[PDB]
Amino acid sequence: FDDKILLITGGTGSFGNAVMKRFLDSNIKEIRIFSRDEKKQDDIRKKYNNSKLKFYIGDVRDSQSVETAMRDVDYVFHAAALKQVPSCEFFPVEAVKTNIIGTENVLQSAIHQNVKKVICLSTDKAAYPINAMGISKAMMEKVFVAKSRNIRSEQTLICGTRYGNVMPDMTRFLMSLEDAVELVVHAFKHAETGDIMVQKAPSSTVGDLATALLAETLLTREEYAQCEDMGDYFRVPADSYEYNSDNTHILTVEEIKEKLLTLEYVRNEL
Amino acid sequence: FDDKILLITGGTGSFGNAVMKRFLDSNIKEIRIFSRDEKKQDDIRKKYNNSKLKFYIGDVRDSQSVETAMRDVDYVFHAAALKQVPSCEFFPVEAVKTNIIGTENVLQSAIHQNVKKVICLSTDKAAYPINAMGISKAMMEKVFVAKSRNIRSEQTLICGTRYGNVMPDMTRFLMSLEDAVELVVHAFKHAETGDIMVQKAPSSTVGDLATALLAETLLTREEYAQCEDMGDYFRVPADSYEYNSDNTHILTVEEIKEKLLTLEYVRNEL
Amino acid sequence: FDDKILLITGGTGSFGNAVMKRFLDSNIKEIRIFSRDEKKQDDIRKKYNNSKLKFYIGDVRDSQSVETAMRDVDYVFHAAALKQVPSCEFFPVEAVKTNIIGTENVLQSAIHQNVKKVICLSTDKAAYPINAMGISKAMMEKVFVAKSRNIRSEQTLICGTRYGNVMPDMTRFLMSLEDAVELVVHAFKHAETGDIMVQKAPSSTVGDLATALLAETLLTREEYAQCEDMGDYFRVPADSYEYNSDNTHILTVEEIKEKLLTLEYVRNEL
Amino acid sequence: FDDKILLITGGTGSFGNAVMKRFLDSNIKEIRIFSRDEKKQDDIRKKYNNSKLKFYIGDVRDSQSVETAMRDVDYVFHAAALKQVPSCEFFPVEAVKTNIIGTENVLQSAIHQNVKKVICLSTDKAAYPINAMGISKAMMEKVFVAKSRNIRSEQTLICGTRYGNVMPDMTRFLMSLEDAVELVVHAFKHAETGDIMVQKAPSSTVGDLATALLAETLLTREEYAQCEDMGDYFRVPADSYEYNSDNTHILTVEEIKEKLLTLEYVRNEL
Amino acid sequence: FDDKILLITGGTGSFGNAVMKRFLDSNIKEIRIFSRDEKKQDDIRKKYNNSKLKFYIGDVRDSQSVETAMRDVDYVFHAAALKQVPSCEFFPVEAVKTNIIGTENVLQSAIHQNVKKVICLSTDKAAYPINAMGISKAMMEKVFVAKSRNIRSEQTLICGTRYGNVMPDMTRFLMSLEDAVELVVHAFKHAETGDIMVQKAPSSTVGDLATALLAETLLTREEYAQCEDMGDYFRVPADSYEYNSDNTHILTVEEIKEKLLTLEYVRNEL
Amino acid sequence: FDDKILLITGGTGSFGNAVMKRFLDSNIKEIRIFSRDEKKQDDIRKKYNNSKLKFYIGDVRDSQSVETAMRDVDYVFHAAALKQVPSCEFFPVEAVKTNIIGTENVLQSAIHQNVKKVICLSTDKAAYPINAMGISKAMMEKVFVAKSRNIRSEQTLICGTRYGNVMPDMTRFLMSLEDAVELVVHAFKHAETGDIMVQKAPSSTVGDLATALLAETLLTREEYAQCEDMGDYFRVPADSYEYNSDNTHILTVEEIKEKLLTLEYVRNEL
Ligand SMILES: NC(=O)c1ccc[n+]([C@@H]2O[C@H](COP(=O)([O-])OP(=O)(O)OC[C@H]3O[C@@H](n4cnc5c(N)ncnc54)[C@H](OP(=O)(O)O)[C@@H]3O)[C@@H](O)[C@H]2O)c1
Ligand SMILES: NC(=O)c1ccc[n+]([C@@H]2O[C@H](COP(=O)([O-])OP(=O)(O)OC[C@H]3O[C@@H](n4cnc5c(N)ncnc54)[C@H](OP(=O)(O)O)[C@@H]3O)[C@@H](O)[C@H]2O)c1
Ligand SMILES: NC(=O)c1ccc[n+]([C@@H]2O[C@H](COP(=O)([O-])OP(=O)(O)OC[C@H]3O[C@@H](n4cnc5c(N)ncnc54)[C@H](OP(=O)(O)O)[C@@H]3O)[C@@H](O)[C@H]2O)c1
Ligand SMILES: NC(=O)c1ccc[n+]([C@@H]2O[C@H](COP(=O)([O-])OP(=O)(O)OC[C@H]3O[C@@H](n4cnc5c(N)ncnc54)[C@H](OP(=O)(O)O)[C@@H]3O)[C@@H](O)[C@H]2O)c1
Ligand SMILES: NC(=O)c1ccc[n+]([C@@H]2O[C@H](COP(=O)([O-])OP(=O)(O)OC[C@H]3O[C@@H](n4cnc5c(N)ncnc54)[C@H](OP(=O)(O)O)[C@@H]3O)[C@@H](O)[C@H]2O)c1
Ligand SMILES: NC(=O)c1ccc[n+]([C@@H]2O[C@H](COP(=O)([O-])OP(=O)(O)OC[C@H]3O[C@@H](n4cnc5c(N)ncnc54)[C@H](OP(=O)(O)O)[C@@H]3O)[C@@H](O)[C@H]2O)c1
Repeated sequence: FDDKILLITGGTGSFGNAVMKRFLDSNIKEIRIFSRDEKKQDDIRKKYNNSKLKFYIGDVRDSQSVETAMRDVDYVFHAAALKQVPSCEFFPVEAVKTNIIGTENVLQSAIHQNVKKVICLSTDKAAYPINAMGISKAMMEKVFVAKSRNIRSEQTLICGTRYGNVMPDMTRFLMSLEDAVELVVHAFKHAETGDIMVQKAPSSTVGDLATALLAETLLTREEYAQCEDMGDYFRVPADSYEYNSDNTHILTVEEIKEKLLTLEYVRNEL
Repeated sequence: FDDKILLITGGTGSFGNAVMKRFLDSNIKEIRIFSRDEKKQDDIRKKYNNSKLKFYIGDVRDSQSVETAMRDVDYVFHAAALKQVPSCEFFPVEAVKTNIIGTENVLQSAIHQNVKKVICLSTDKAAYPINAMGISKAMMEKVFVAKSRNIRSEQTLICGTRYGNVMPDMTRFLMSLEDAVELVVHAFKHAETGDIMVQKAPSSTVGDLATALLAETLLTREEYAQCEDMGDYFRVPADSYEYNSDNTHILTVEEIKEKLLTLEYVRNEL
Repeated sequence: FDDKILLITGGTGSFGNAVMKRFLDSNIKEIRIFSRDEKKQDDIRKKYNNSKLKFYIGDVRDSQSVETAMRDVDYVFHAAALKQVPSCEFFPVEAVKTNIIGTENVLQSAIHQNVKKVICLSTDKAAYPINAMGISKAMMEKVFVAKSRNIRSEQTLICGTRYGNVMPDMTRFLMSLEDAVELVVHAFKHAETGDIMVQKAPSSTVGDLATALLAETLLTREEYAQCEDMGDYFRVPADSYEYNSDNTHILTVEEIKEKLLTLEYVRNEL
Repeated sequence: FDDKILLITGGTGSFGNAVMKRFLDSNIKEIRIFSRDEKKQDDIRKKYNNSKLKFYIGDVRDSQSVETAMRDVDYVFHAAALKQVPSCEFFPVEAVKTNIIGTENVLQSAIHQNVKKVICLSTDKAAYPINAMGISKAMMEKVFVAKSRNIRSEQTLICGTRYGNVMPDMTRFLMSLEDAVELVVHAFKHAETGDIMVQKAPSSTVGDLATALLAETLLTREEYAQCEDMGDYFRVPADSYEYNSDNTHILTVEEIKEKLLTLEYVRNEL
Repeated sequence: FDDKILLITGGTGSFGNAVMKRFLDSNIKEIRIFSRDEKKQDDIRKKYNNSKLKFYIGDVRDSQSVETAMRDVDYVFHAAALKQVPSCEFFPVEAVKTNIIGTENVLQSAIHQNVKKVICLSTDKAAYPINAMGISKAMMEKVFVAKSRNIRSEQTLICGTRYGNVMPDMTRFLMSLEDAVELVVHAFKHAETGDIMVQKAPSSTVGDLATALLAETLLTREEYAQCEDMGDYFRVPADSYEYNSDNTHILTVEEIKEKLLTLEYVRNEL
Repeated sequence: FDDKILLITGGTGSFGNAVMKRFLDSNIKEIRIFSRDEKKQDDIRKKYNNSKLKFYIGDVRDSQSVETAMRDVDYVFHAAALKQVPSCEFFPVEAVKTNIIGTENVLQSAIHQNVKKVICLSTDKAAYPINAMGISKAMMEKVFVAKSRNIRSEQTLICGTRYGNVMPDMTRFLMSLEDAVELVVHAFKHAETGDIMVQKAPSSTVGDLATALLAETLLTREEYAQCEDMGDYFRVPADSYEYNSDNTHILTVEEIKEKLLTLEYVRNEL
């Protein structure tokens, strides 16, 4: 990060911001926020009042606007997506345009600009997808994986990261926004080209959650078979029973309540 | 089919040909075979020696070549795909270009030409896909489904059909090529706009198959929940445990051998 | 508005929302909100809880996504723009892509769908522009004006509306958001094809404004020459000293304070 | 100009030719004339009978034809435009395609080919534009200015030049074609990346002109504020009362007549 | 021609003008001149001073600019081409873009606008072509011919016209500009969809020509075989020894001199 | 061929395969087969069972799929075409898309990837073409020839090869598939940039052929004039009576029968 330039596509999102407040008071050269929305960008600019933040208008659908932003960049965190389920169900083609083709553009541009590392953000919904958001995401995973095979890593390294949700008796994964940034920083440092990184996470029942108030699949069977264990993460390396919310360290109110406390968002009656 | 024109995209395939030998000696006006390959087209033309067969060079990636072929058509059987697994795994983007965007083009063109019915051919691999072929297919299903919502049916009716394979102890579905045409003819007649039709099929263990020589999922849990039963077919209608090869009428050698006999292909030592 | 369908491109904006809360409890058939951002769209959907609101994902840069949304629409309020000054100064091409070409797409699509009336929202900055936002806006005005000449009005009527800002001794125009909707409703009813409508508005000095706390050009000289007076609006009809903030009814604290009161936004210490 | 290659887009114009007869008997390597019209190109080729002149068919709307011409070029004088007022008023989009997007293509191609300097020819009409020609030109100025910020100058230097007209009591600027080439040669040598250069020019009243037979704005107020004085030129450098024809050295018949004499065009009754 | 609208693409050319001075003092509704060059268009506009002449900026490479011009047109004379030999030899792709794809655009647009008749101007060089101009022209002939098969004539009729040159012992065809317009008017009236019309023309030796100062192939062998004779024209109708300058009525000085006289161009020492 | 990579576009064809069985048991690094059809590719893969064979899905119409395949390639044999006559006659535009534009893409991509040599396969039908296949081929020849002028050879060398047919009294050329590979290997080694190579070949009468069972033009007059003789080949170098089947070594049954024998295809009653 000594004089290094980071580009975050979809930089104005929940995640882009979390990577920001993290990376900012650091000694990285420049953090390029790249997205469509001048309003969110304007809100970010004013508050942080920090010169390392560069704002780029553009969208991942358009190769020429990606290139401009991509010039002389070292690391890309590709977070730009259509990520809501109904919006993708009614407009699957838009899901395609952004999630899949948007990713081809980011990758081609990255390679052309001799970017060192690209990390594509993905979702547990891509593991056995049933909805268009998840499906398009699965397809984005295959896309970056195929690209990684063809590209020498010392030129450009290309990897991805699935996560479940951040921030009645059935179960769901528990990740904070702080936890999400971690997975990516982890991928940055340790991923080899083609890898999908997934964070090991506690997974509360949705019923026991609502009490602390005063099944999600992260790896397909086949992915768990092929994978590699890194401690708090599995690593699915590119080729050439299952990891889900019902079978990690499941928690009860006693623990559900504690993790909540740390969300600087939830602890708000001040 | 009185003076009706049928267009088959990917008309030169295993299926296109099966629909052909079926529909030909009929009284349909014209059967438009639309595909990329002049060689296969040439082989078809010579043999059948039948005036109702019209050959169109074009590909589904290209809207202008679709339109030409689409002019004054009544029914489309959309069979054009990249359907092999490794080829889609190494070239997912091509899978996207053909399977998903190819389908947007066919649909837009169909609608513009006031086509009456479009049937998109799909695959059991689209149900909980893990591979890019299947994934892109799943995405194609969402695409035609989304399009069907926005389009009045009396303008253009849009439906699809999944099938397993045609022609060690684990199980797999058994459909002939004759069985495959049936499913489509069925969809033609009875599908409402947005439907996915799936044929009920016997499903032998792969081990007991190889003996007659002298798990596949067709519906996701959620799809089986929502579906409607038509006898030899389920119907999944558009919104706004599972049906698989391990739990249909499973067969043993006695029955496996008999079905084989009818394949005009297998019974060949003449 | 009896069974009439309205489409608002950039429907998620300050203005789109103002037109919404206005048109909603009415008897219009359907109000299509068309924009890029699923998050804003999601926030709107939840709150209003109103069936006439239809949400369309798409962007004006893309003709195919415009068409989908444009199907069977009667009236379009074209509000989609890159409207901040610095963002347009650093990324003029994006300004071009959205403000000018976005507008060609909306117009072509409108015409093709036999839309009855399209209203393009514009800005005082388009009158003698010096910045890229204003310049691109000026260009958008010429674009819709040129299109209006070529199109019979009984097919599709095409007009636009400039306004100054809504919501030290130099002067600036004073329009509320309520005032802005008015101008558009006015254009809807009374504009002929090609017209630019501009609202007559009081124009306080920025110095006397900040006191009530307890030059903008709307028409170029040449435009004032050619224009037509409608009472609270000027009408600039298509061809084949100046109207500015220093010379309307200028106001002092006594009046500045009163208009403020009505902004349901400013009167907030509750 | 020792073995240097110059490309003139719109090379067949009034200006392209003036730069030609100037640069020709020099020792520059090659002067590439790039334009759409084979007829004008053919007329030029025949007459000059000079090997340094290379003729390229292409147009600035098309990136692939720009690249071909752009290969191994050192300096570009970008003169290709739709420059007549009514033609731009009726066909603003064409104005956009050529003047603005044509310029993005030329710039991108220039950069890719590691061109040393690009000079975009502009017009006084871009200063407070009211017409589409002027507006599109203003937009072209912002476009090249934005591009210059993002590009290191030692890679590719990007600048522009406004001029009034060349060759009843109100006033207008007086530049010859010889004067116009000068401004560009000046920009070539002295412009820094992002600069707009404007020539200081005498400005006769149109009434006193017609007698020698035997208001134009070059800088907006704001541009005059920010500018830098170079003697016979102002320099407007890129960010991060007015200069007009009514207030330069205005001339009377005595001087109007003399300047005329030098136009090798006007002195023609031979 | 009662209230009929004619569009001439490449309307600013030698031919466009000849069709103009012909059709003008008539009672046709509107003659749309469509081309790239505002300068030629401006020169035409001023001189003829005639309201039936409408000037359209656009180029045939661009479908959207064709459509605008094509709206409500009855007859198209497609004369837009890259027609010089060396320019096509060095830039064959441009030849392709204009001559072949330009023609696909004109045809598609014509059909969409329910144009009654389109006439594509072609050249003797398309008969056994050896150069890129001729080759691209040959290809344009096949293109319009293929399109004519697929299109019902009562919708849109599509035909073409080859001619040799207008205005040492080897031979060449002799057509005036007046003769060229004739061939087209002839095609307009009598061509069936798919026809190539060729004018029968006297063909002087180039040696005997230069004396009156005080081999070209129009039909390939195969084309002469298939053709139909109409008096002063052959008609080559669409499928599903040779006609050349060495064997028409060849002329000697006595006749060469006389035909010359009529060229209002040659008889100029006044 | 020491660690050299060969790409064959249209690699699945009659020719692609002939170049394969030739080059395979060699010591070349990698032979990239690039084409549209996964089925043919799959058939090739299985049989040869040889690691040097790499299979790429893509088509020449699409630049992005060409680039992927083109990365780090040393030699390209461009064999991808629409080569049947009727298919090109009915769909000339497809002929254009593949044969001409497909070739521009392959060339641009080749150059960008710093490919050493590209050989475009052509046909005797391009010499005085009368059909769209031949015409489009002629145009492809001009296209690669034009490109070769603009490109330094030490960067990328670009050449082509015409051949007649491989494998009543009128005559036709006789080349085997083995003969066809030869011509290309010859071009590989000896062609200079811009050359068209043509093989000297015996040319039997079609009547005397059918007896051994127990006019084609390769160079236009003008091409024979300009050409250079290399023994068993003519070489047509780029600029800045005829060679045909009726006048090579014509053969009678005695020789016709013998050449046949060697076709490992014809000698099949085993
Ligand atoms: N619950 C979760 O947070 C969660 C769970 C699993 C996976 N993920 C994955 O993590 C990634 C980012 O998540 P998030 O929490 O940051 O979502 P988010 O807050 O909605 O951020 C997405 C950002 O993408 C931008 N964007 C959308 N389309 C774009 C385009 N075409 N070009 C450029 N930018 C575009 C949007 O900015 P503009 O509107 O300004 O363009 C938005 O700020 C997603 O890909 C998602 O699949 C998230
Ligand atoms: N085992 C099975 O047969 C099976 C099982 C499940 C589902 N399905 C589904 O049924 C459909 C058709 O199956 P099939 O047995 O006919 O496969 P197939 O025999 O490979 O037929 C596919 C045809 O599509 C054509 N095609 C490919 N890309 C095209 C493009 N871009 N434009 C136009 N045509 C194109 C090909 O013809 P050209 O090469 O001539 O263009 C080919 O003949 C597929 O979508 C598949 O997913 C099949
Ligand atoms: N101060 C003012 O309010 C003011 C003054 C003068 C003139 N105007 C004019 O009035 C118009 C609208 O003003 P506003 O107050 O509503 O601004 P706004 O609140 O920023 O609304 C603009 C909307 O456009 C949408 N949008 C942007 N790019 C788009 C694209 N490519 N496709 C589809 N939608 C897109 C955005 O939604 P998504 O991000 O969801 O796509 C945004 O909600 C503007 O054109 C402006 O020039 C406004
Ligand atoms: N009165 C003046 O002369 C004056 C005053 C102020 C500013 N300027 C500026 O100076 C510049 C050039 O002026 P000028 O006097 O040379 O005008 P001009 O004589 O009309 O020259 C413009 C040239 O541009 C070429 N062109 C147009 N569109 C093109 C395209 N898409 N691709 C490639 N070439 C194209 C035309 O050549 P083809 O038709 O052969 O393509 C034409 O020869 C203009 O940008 C103008 O704004 C001129
Ligand atoms: N000697 C002859 O005259 C002769 C002989 C045989 C055949 N022909 C055929 O007759 C046709 C016309 O001949 P002509 O004598 O009129 O040639 P011309 O005088 O050069 O006319 C061609 C016109 O086409 C226009 N043009 C070129 N590219 C264009 C584009 N992309 N979009 C729109 N317009 C375009 C040009 O106008 P702008 O520059 O204003 O766009 C030009 O005025 C040609 O197709 C030619 O093959 C002519
Ligand atoms: N009789 C002859 O053999 C003969 C005579 C004279 C000249 N030639 C020339 O030699 C060349 C090759 O001849 P051939 O005998 O190999 O013909 P072929 O056997 O038909 O081979 C052509 C190959 O091109 C591929 N192809 C077609 N369109 C493509 C596209 N858009 N992208 C990528 N690949 C594409 C096809 O593969 P997919 O279907 O898998 O894409 C096909 O295997 C041709 O250009 C032809 O003009 C041949």
